[PDB]
Amino acid sequence: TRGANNIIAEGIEKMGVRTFSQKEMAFNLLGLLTPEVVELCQKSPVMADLNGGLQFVPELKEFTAKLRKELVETSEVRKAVSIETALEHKVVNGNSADAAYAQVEIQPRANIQLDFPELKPYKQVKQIAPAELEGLLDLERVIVVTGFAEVGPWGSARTRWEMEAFGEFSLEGCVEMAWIMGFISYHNGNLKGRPYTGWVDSKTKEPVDDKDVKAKYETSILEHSGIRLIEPELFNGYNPEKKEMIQEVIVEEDLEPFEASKETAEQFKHQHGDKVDIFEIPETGEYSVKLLKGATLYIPKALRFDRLVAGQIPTGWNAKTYGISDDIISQVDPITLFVLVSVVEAFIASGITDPYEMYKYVHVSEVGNCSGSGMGGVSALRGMFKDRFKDEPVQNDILQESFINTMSAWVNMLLISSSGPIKTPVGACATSVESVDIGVETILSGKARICIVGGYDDFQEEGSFEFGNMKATSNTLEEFEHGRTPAEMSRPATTTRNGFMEAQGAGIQIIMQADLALKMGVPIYGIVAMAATATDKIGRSVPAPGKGILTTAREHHSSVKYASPNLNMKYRKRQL
Amino acid sequence: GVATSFSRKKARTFDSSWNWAKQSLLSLYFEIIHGVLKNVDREVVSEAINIMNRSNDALIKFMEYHISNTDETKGENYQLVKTLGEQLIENCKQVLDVDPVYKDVAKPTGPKTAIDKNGNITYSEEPREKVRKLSQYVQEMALGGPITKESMDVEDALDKDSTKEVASLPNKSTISKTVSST
Amino acid sequence: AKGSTLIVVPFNQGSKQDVEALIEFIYDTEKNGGLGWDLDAIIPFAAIPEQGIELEHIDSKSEFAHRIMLTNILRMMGCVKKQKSARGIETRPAQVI
Amino acid sequence: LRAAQQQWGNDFYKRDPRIAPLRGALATYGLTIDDLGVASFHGTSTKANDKNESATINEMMKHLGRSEGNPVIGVFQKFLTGHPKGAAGAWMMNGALQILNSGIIPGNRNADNVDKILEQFEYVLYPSKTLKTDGVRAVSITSFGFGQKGGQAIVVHPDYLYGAITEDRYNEYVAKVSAREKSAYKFFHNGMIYNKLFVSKEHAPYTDELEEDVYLDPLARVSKDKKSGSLTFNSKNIQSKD
Amino acid sequence: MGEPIHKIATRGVMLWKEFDETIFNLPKNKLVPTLEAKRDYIISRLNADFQKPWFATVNGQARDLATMTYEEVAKRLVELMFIRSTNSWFDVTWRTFTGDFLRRVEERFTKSKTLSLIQSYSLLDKPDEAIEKVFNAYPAAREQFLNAQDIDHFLSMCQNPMQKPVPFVPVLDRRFEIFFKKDSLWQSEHLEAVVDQDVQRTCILHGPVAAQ
Repeated sequence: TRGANNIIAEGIEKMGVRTFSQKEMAFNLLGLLTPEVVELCQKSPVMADLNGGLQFVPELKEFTAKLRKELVETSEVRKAVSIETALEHKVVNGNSADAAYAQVEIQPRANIQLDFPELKPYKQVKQIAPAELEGLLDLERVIVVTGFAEVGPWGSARTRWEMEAFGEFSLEGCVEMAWIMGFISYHNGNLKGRPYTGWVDSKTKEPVDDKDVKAKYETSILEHSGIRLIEPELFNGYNPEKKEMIQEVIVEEDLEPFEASKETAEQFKHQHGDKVDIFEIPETGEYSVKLLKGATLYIPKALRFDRLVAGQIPTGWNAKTYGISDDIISQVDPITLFVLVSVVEAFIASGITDPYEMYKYVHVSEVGNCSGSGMGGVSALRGMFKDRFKDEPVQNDILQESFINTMSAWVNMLLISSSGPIKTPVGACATSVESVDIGVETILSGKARICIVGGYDDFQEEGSFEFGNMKATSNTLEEFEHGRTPAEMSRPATTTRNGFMEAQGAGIQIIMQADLALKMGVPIYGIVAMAATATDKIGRSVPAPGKGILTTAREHHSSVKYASPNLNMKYRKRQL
Repeated sequence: GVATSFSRKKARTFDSSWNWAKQSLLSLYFEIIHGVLKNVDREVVSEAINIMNRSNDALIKFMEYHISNTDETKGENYQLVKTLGEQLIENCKQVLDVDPVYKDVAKPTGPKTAIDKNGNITYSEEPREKVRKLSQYVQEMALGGPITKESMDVEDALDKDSTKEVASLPNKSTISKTVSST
Repeated sequence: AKGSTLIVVPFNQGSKQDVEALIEFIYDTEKNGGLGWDLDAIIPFAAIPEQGIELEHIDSKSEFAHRIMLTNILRMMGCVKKQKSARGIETRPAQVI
Repeated sequence: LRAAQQQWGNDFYKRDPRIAPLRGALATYGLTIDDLGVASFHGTSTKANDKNESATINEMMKHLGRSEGNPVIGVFQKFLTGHPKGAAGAWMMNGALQILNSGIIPGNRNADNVDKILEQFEYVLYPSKTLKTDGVRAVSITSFGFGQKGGQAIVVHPDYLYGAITEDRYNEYVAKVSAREKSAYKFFHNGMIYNKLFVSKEHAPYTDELEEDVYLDPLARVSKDKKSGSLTFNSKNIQSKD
Repeated sequence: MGEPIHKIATRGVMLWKEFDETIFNLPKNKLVPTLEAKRDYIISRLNADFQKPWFATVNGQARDLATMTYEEVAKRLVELMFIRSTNSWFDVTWRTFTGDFLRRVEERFTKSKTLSLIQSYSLLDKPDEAIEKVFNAYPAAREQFLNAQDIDHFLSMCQNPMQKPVPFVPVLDRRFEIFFKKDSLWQSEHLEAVVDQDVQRTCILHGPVAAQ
């Protein structure tokens, strides 16, 4: 059965003996599960010979070892004779006789495109719509998406799409991921004396060719992208195996006095009252703080948490790589960096390199932002609830960075500088669709002409743990018991689905009136035909999803005997 | 070597053939419209067998819609998919309430080894000359060879017109004289 | 095809505990986390390659390969016999290929 | 004129209780309920959500008399990305636009075995592998939040827009986009290699002396400054009779 | 080389003089802002008056390297460096420059490893046909500005010391004085290789008194 022995199979077949493909031999074996051979097996054991006459070849091993020998002899000879006749020819006629014959190989470099929509000739695009549609629509009340972007576990929208659709990066997607993850930096000038222009390894500064990027980095890219084990370095050393908590213990015997400042001692006195004794040391001026029997301490302990896996932005992703200054990175919550990168990368996808160009066309009061979040600056909330408790050093303005509307404020204060509407929705898992519902109405109401819509959320210890306690997220210890790897734990509409996989990042779209979009000559990725929200009904389970959005299909059917002339575009055109 | 590997909790069940039938049809439909599968390719007959083995009323309605709403005028590849589609529907209606069948229609290959000038060993699986179905493979097996000795012609449309070979799939060929007589 | 089901399981035919457990899992009821099945065929094709192992080289690998390719095929047939005997199944034999 | 176009082009179905908001939205561009060919499901990989969503879409299609045999193709982007809460729909939307412009419908590569309970929903198909279609006319995006936040959005293929304008307007549009696209590609590559895609504005487009003059004038627009080359408000173009 | 030199007051040398008094006398902190400020004026005079024009000039309209297609770059290279009168490249190093550029076009726009269409730079000795051959295989390159990486590569190639200095200014930057002044004397012997064959673009050395 073929599929090392294959090379001589044809040799054997010359003896009048049949070798089989896997398919042929499978067919033969399924011949033994036919009802008449099953009946036959139940009477007495059945010996099937599926050998193909190979028994009748005498001394098969010496016949087989011969056929190898002739094939390897003939190969190996012809190879040596061809290398010696090459070497003769080349010594007689010199190396200059094989120089005009020799040829040059062009190696591909990554030429990353922006994938603007392909615009068909006006003949072809006129055919798809009805003839009546021309001048029927008010283009001021048609909302189009002109740009979009995202920062997510697969990097940009470009790279996410390559992995969603084809499950493997192209050279262009592989270079973009290497650039995003900081494996490759660009270099233009002197590098080991010689002048070099192109990609270099970010660590070793060694030149890297675009062809080599995939062999050199793809394994590391796929390992540190997408849904994977939580990486403590990305989440402020958080480690779900060792989740730090504190247990209130009552002291049973007086502690060894420790040295603290005068303000720290009087703070210890004020808390513990008579259960502590603070005394000045005359020499140093520092105080001695002695906790007495009955005083309250907090001893750290480490709980082991069962949610080990998340959809994390690729390891090495840095807002510096996109040009955000350290003054902004140190100031804002991590989530705001996702939003700033999404918004510029959305404006670039709409061909708007300078947001102020929008103010050639619309008033500063006509560029809205309607993006929002479920939880907002959760790293700032940790700072102001947990890190401030533990008297860790936290910026004075941490509260401002916590607020869900703040990300949109930074987008205005750093990029857009508009006086347009600002209507930040909070929709939990449906925030982005509520954001579009709002953005559209903001435009149709005249209150804006361009709007930024989208959502963003970060992933952090506290939220991870609360989605755990609520049993919303997949228990990663159960998923391991079932042999699921991280890459197969988010399995929608599957029999064995057992909770969602948490992730982080942002997604932004630019929407505007079609009339304006055509006038600015921005790309138009699609039309937002409808956008609605809906609550469900009386209940007691806040997480429980319901059938409210069914309301978008509401239509009366008590009188449907004759077609309503209002649906017929030719009738509407005639009235216009 | 003797480390336990088995656990009940790692068992993966696959039974959603109702859903895969529709994906299998749709993927064939678009592969034919994009000219990835032609009216000669055997993979068109193989996929039409695997669709009929999953025939139910839901799938028939899926075919009826997607084929009836194919515009013939858009190209040769749309007229092809519409003709094949109409056949595949007739077939799927006939073999509704019929047990599904293991029916291999792949091209039976033989071994071929070749040594070029430079002594490179090339192994290819080349289509056999006398044998181009399984029916012919069974006849070839039944005759044996010269070394084994001690002391029919059925018209098929494989590799020419896949649509005509599909039209024949539900038709249970009656064997007048068995290959065991040859 | 329709009516078809495929159940992929991790398995080491080397292990007798896996062989017992596999057949126990197939024959157990759905209530106790089994399949509630009754085998009509067994195709024990599992095998590991042994290349360039002449008589004097027969060691651990060969003795293990032998356990997979003989001993535990007998154990696996024995298991299915004991499961069918347990449930008085005398008229539904399993075809061992 | 715009009011008439609004009354008969865009808002013809608002007063009418025989046309669903979902039907009218498509019907605007000449599409039917059959032309909504892809649904980008929330698809969180939770028992309750993935059943409810299927049931919801199934019951929308059934009521609006979607053709039997014509299921929407489900997309479950969250198999790859995970659920990022707020951002969930923003990603689903980005992918919907990518689907419209490609005619590629990605497969749920983690759809090992579709849940048997979902077979009752004839108007939904759950592919496990990417399908290159001849085209997608429209995509639904459903999101379900905590606290009863249900959402839907329909996104129509942009080629349905250009049917509503003249040849001269489309050709002018196409010319401006091709120019903008080139300048975008230039900006993008420069920004990528020199780590300056993001450029924080240091100043508003108006000086603090003109801030209240700009705000109060609805026709104030930026012009290219000759000195700096940057787009700014100029006192000449504020309350200008021109 | 920084020393006084007696040249016929042609339009080229009168520009040279103006730039000595207004641009090249400035300190190194005020050079780049002054070049950026005067960009449009400098470019207009280079193209009208000097033996080294602004390279990024597509059909008489001033541009930049970043706003030129690859086809526009390859065509302008042939326009400035290949002599139609003699039907030959003015310098083999210029033919190499143009050939190195066309290989970079194939590298940038090919999806897989392929054979170069320019196998030897001998094929450029008919350069119109070589350009057509390379921009028919890669017709995306006709409709796309230079990748930022290919701008840096082109400007790096212009600095190459082992070639005849390029007969054009390809960027206003700190090195503008070199691009303007380098290799300024051959043009009077070979007007066939100057833009309009215009003597008035060139530097001709001559004494004021001997000129009588």
